Amino acid sequence: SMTGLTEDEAKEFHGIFTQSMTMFFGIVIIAHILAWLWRPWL
Amino acid sequence: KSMTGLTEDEAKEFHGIFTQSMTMFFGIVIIAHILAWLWRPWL
Amino acid sequence: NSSMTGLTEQEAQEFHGIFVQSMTAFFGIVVIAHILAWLWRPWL
Amino acid sequence: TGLTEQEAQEFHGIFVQSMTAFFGIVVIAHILAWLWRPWL
Amino acid sequence: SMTGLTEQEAQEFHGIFVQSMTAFFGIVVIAHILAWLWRPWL
Amino acid sequence: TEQEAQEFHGIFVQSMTAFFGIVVIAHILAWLWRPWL
Amino acid sequence: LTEQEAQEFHGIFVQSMTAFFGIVVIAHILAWLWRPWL
Amino acid sequence: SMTGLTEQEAQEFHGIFVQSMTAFFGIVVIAHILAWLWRPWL
Amino acid sequence: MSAAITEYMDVAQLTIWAFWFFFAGLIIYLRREDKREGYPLDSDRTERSGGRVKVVGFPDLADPKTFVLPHNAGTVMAPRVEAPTSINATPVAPFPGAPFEPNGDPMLSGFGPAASPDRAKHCDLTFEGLPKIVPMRVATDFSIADKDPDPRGMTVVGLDGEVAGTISDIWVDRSEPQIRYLEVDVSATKKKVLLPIGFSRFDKKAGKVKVAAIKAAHFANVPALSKPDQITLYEEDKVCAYYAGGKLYATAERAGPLL
Amino acid sequence: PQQLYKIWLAFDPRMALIGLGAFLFALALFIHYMLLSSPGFDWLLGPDHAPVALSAGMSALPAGR
Amino acid sequence: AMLSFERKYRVRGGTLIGGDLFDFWVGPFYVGFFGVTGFFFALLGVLLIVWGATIGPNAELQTYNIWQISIAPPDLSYGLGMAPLTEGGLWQIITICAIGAFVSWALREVEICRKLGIGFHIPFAFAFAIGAYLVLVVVRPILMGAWGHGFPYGILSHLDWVSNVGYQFLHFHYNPAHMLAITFFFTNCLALSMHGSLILSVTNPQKGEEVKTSEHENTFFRDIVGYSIGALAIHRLGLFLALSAVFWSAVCIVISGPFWTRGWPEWWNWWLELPLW
Amino acid sequence: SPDLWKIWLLIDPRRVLIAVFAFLTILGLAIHMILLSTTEFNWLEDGIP
Amino acid sequence: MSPDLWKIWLLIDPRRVLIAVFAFLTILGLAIHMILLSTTEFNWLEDGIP
Amino acid sequence: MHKIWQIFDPRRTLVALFGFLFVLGLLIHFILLSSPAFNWLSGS
Amino acid sequence: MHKIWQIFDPRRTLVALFGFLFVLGLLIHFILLSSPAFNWLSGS
Amino acid sequence: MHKIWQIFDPRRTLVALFGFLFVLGLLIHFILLSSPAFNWLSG
Amino acid sequence: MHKIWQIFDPRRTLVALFGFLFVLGLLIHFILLSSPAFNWLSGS
Amino acid sequence: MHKIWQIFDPRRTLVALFGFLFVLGLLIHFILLSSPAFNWLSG
Ligand code: BCL
Ligand code: BCL
Ligand code: BCL
Ligand code: BCL
Ligand SMILES: CC[C@H]1c2cc3[nH]c4c(c3C)C(=O)[C@H](C(=O)OC)c4c3nc(cc4[nH]c(cc(n2)[C@@H]1C)c(C(C)=O)c4C)[C@@H](C)[C@@H]3CCC(=O)OC/C=C(\C)CCC[C@H](C)CCC[C@H](C)CCCC(C)C
Ligand SMILES: [Ca+2]
Ligand SMILES: [Ca+2]
Repeated sequence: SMTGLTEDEAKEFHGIFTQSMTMFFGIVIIAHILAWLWRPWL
Repeated sequence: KSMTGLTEDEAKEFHGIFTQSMTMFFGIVIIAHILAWLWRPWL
Repeated sequence: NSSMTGLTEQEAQEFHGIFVQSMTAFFGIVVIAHILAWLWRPWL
Repeated sequence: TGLTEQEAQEFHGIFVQSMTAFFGIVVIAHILAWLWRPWL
Repeated sequence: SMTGLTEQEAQEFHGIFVQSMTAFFGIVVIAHILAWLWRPWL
Repeated sequence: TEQEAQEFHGIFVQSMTAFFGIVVIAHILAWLWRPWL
Repeated sequence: LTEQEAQEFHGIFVQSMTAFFGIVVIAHILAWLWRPWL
Repeated sequence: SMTGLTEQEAQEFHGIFVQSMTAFFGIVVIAHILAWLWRPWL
Repeated sequence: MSAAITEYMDVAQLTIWAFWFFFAGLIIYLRREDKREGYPLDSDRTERSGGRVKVVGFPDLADPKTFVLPHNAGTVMAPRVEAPTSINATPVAPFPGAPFEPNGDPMLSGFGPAASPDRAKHCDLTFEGLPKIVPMRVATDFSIADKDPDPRGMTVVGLDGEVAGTISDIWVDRSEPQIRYLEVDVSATKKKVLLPIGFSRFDKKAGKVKVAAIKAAHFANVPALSKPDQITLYEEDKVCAYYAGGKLYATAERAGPLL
Repeated sequence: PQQLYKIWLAFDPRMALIGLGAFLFALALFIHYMLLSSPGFDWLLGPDHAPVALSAGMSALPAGR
Repeated sequence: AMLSFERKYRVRGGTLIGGDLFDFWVGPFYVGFFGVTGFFFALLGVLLIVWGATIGPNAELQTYNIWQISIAPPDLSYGLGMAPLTEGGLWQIITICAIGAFVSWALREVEICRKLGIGFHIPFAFAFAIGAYLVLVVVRPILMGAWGHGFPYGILSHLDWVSNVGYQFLHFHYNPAHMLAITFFFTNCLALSMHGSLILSVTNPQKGEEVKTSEHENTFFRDIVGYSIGALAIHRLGLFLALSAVFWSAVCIVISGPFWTRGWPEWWNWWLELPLW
Repeated sequence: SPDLWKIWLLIDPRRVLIAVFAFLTILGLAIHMILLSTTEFNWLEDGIP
Repeated sequence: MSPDLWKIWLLIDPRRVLIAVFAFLTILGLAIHMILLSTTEFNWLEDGIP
Repeated sequence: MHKIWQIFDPRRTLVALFGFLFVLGLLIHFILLSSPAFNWLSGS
Repeated sequence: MHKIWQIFDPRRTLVALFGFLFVLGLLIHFILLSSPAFNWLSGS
Repeated sequence: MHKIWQIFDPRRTLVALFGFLFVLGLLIHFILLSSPAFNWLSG
Repeated sequence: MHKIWQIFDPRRTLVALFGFLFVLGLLIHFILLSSPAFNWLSGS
Repeated sequence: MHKIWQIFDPRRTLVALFGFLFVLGLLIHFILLSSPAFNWLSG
């Protein structure tokens, strides 16, 4: 609206954003479980 | 008429080139790291 | 309109051909120089 | 600020729910931290 | 066509440029042969 | 004009050659003073 | 420049140059007599 | 021609200059003779 | 709570890194503020691309900022669009980065040092709405300081020391009392022209005004006013630019070089 | 030189005399100062300048690398 | 490249040396003859600094850490003669290149302002900083007697040089020209802060208000301190303070050693030995 | 919040992308450097293997 | 993983992101090489081997 | 209280709040690091 | 892969590439000259 | 390879090339003068 | 080879050439003075 | 050759040459004073 974006475009932008965050927060979990296997910190 | 001026059939072509041009670079990186592991492993 | 830079397809293919030929000559010279340098004294 | 009364309704409605989700995450993290090493 | 030169003028300039550069490289080759005969660096 | 672009070479090249000759004379005398190579 | 007055300046420029060089050469000869450097 | 000095004014001024400089240089050379007599620098 | 975070890091190192981050942000902000006048740039890259690629560099431009002018003079946006113009010159050589030649008669050409934009066609105003720069014939409450020459009746001489007229009136500034212009009554066309103070030297011994910008015969082409009691921002700029052009175009020896 | 009087047709004598006088005075001051600095030609020390001799193993300046 | 209103001002002529040989623009820059000379002086100076870092003080203390790279002047036993390249002649060559580059920059500015038709205040002001550098590396070493009195070229080492030179006089705060220069520097900083604050306050008023006029600028400082200096006079004063600071700093450094070889507090004894007290 | 997507109606979606990319890159660099600063997690001078 | 991701080139222009990524990759490569050259273990020039 | 947004700009408030929360979290993590009893990157 | 020249201007790309390559060559030579192992002016 | 002069203009290119060649020659000579094994001014 | 002296001004070229030669001569003389085996003033 | 004054201003050439010669002489005297074998300001 203010930023020149309609509602129907905002909905699918939100969907794609969520689907990208899912993969980004999925790969980090693998990285952190490998790091814990390597050298635990807690 | 989006905020870049690229038509619907132009962003598709740019993406199609971009994915391959990045995959080959990553493959070269993978080969270089496989060779570097056999030289002086760090973990 | 025209292309984002103003070059047509043929005018951007002639440049690509000359560019890749120059790059290939450069890389061949570099490869020969590195082979000679390794024959001089290795680093790994 | 050039906002109508009804425009200032759903914004608050979303704002409170987002804040309370953040607070729930904070509470879980703090309970786990106390289970790790208490500070009192 | 950004340099304000046509094909013919570019070719005419390039001929003299390449001839001068070749004449400049010959002297360098001779000087390096003499310097190698003076005190080899390899 | 045509009377400078193609003619003024005839004096420029002669002056350059005359300068190089004096340079060579100086270098020969310097070598006879103290060789470096 | 006009041939009537273009080397008339050169005519006295040459003489001034020669006069400047004569005393320079005399000074250098005296300096070599005082303490040779080569 | 540039500085607006008539061919007589310049020729008049040059004589005064070339006589005053003569007197100045005579004074200077006398001073240098005395100074060399005092303590030679060569 | 101590001064050593780890075996190597301490507090005074984290503080300097935080300062560097803040400084990078501040530099980006300042460079974005710098780009409110004259962008996007005019280059060959834009025109070759058929007006498609716009050259702004990094960072890009900011959202428009509004100035409101007093006495209902209007509103001006800090980043705005302006109409591309056709210059009065012709390139010396076709390669990029080459200079231009001031086609025509250089003084009356509007190019080079004798160039100016087109400002608003209204007079600058005071806090009460009066015109700001006016002659002393209407600012009667003004006066010349004591023990000072009072340059009325002084002869004005040109670049070559030839008289080109006499001073007739003095234009002052109501808000800040100082002299902004001199009025010269040219004795070659029976006209009156303005002369900025920045281009005149006061020879108070013999009572003269020296104008080293243009010669005596050039005082006949100075741009004129619309009304004899006030001036606008457009005309002031035109008058100043005409004199500024003489710093390069006055004589044949002023284009250079020394050797 | 024969016709040197033409040199005053290009340079204004009124400025030339000022410049020459100023330059000559500056040169004289510089040369006097240079002599005053030198250890051989320093007349302010007096005609009867006798520096102090060192009778024993003494040195006016400390040693330095 | 060009601003949207710049093409009107790219005119031919106004050069000092060169004429039409080097009269062109390279990107946004104007080069000219002095542009070529200055650029290549700077390039050779940079390359020699990098080579001096490559050689290092030794083969063991050589390092590419930017804080620790230092190129040092010769020994005091060489006097004013020319030192070997590895023992301090590289410093002398780099000093010559730096002087050439600075002078070329100033002359290029003179050419630019001749082209634009404006005054010559900017190169004139730059000449003061150039003169301060020249006093640092040319005048003081000649008066003292050796090139070894110059400072080393390094980011952290020239601070060590400043500290040791300062402590050669046991208390450098008591240097009077030093006090004058410091007063000018602090006053310049204060005046700059006030000029910026006032211009921004007038140009960016309270919300829902129009741009302020010239009377407000004078009224503000007449109501704070009882006097206002004006729009042109504030720039006059800023230039005056900024140049006086540098002039008095050059005076303060050129009298330390050449004209005074004792502690700086002792210099004040003339005041304490007056017969009044 | 099930109607959170309207946050894209007020903030332009072509700036959050750049901001998050730069923020994630800088955060990753900072965490890698903090780990390198320690003597327990430094993988370049740990002495293994 | 979001097949319509190609729409991302309608938001940000490709040319400036290409310039940015090329500069960033060059800087990162130089930094990593210098960091490795700054350590005793991985300095392949001063290791002495072979 | 749903009239508070008639005074404060929602966008400005959200941006400032996110920045403030991020800086506060960073500060608290660093303070915990500086305490030898809570430094988790050392031994135990 | 010849349509890249319809996005980038060849002249600016060429000047930037040549500058980067020249600087890189100088940098590598200086890095090699700073180590006694590979210094060919005194080590060879 | 003769259309390069339709991309680069001779007037600026030749100036830059000559300047860089001169600076490179000076750098190589200075590097040699600083290496005792190749200094030719030691007798 | 001579097709240069048409828009390449000889008058402007001579000044630059003389300056270049003078600077080069000064540099070479000072470099010779920096070496003890060729310094013709201090020696002998 | 003698037409060199057709392509050069005689006045400016003299003004520049005199300063050049003065600076050159000053430099040579400075160099001679800095060599203890040729310094004449002793004894
Ligand atoms: C200390 C123990 C391990 C180690 C433990 C971890 C752990 C735990 C993590 C990493 C992660 C990373 N490590 Mg590691 N890592 C080690 C040593 C290294 C060394 C080295 C010189 O030895 C290098 C070069 C790296 C490099 C990396 C990066 C690949 C990655 C962080 C980049 C980032 O945050 O992007 C963020 C910036 C962006 C802009 C991403 C945005 C994504 C967008 C949507 C996609 C566009 C492309 C984007 C620009 C790049 C995508 C790359 C992917 C995010 C991977 N690590 C040591 C050996 N490392 C992190 C990771 O795996 O991230 C997935 C992570 O969680
Ligand atoms: C223990 C040491 C002593 C002390 C010993 C000294 C010594 C020794 C010196 C000073 C000097 C100064 N001291 Mg002190 N000083 C002390 C304490 C102080 C204190 C304080 C708060 O206590 C202050 C405020 C000062 C302040 C000052 C200034 C008056 C002065 C430095 C400014 C200057 O000279 O500008 C001069 C500016 C320049 C030289 C800039 C030149 C730059 C030119 C233009 C070259 C271009 C730069 C670059 C190449 C361009 C390209 C760069 C990038 C590629 C773009 N001192 C202590 C007590 N001080 C210095 C001085 O007076 O020098 C004249 C000086 O030598
Ligand atoms: C010291 C004991 C524990 C520890 C004790 C705690 C405690 C207690 C807390 C954290 C919290 C956090 N810790 Mg921890 N943490 C430790 C060590 C680490 C290390 C490390 C290098 O070892 C890292 C990278 C982190 C990182 C984090 C973040 C995930 C989180 C801070 C969020 C924030 O700042 O919001 C600021 C960001 C915004 C406001 C963004 C703006 C709005 C956004 C869009 C909405 C979401 C906000 C934020 C992103 C929520 C993230 C939650 C996710 C589920 C990760 N911790 C050690 C091991 N940590 C906090 C937390 O859980 O927050 C949720 C918290 O309360
Ligand atoms: C171990 C150290 C070895 C050594 C081992 C190597 C190895 C291995 C290599 C070099 C290479 C180079 N070395 Mg080495 N080198 C040594 C000592 C030297 C000495 C010396 C004083 O002793 C000199 C002068 C050099 C000089 C050089 C350069 C010729 C070259 C870097 C090219 C460049 O920067 O292009 C940058 C500039 C450009 C790319 C732009 C200019 C090119 C033109 C204008 C563009 C068109 C391209 C054209 C069609 C084809 C290429 C032509 C190029 C001129 C080659 N080396 C010692 C003996 N050297 C590299 C090389 O061979 O390059 C070919 C290389 O791989
Ligand atoms: C005199 C009043 C103040 C002043 C004025 C001033 N400075 C100026 C100007 C003016 C009016 C310009 O017009 C000019 C300019 O272009 O500004 C943008 C400039 C300038 N002042 C600069 C810097 C500068 N000014 C300083 C000071 C001051 N400048 C004074 C306080 C300082 C200080 C205090 O340190 C610095 C660092 C430049 C940004 C610029 C001049 C740029 C220039 O000359 O460029 C040509 C040279 C090069 C590009 C490369 C030189 C090559 C050398 C080999 C470099 C190294 C030399 C050095 C001796 C060795 C290393 C030293 C170590 C300490 C690291
Ligand atoms: Ca390891
Ligand atoms: Ca190895």
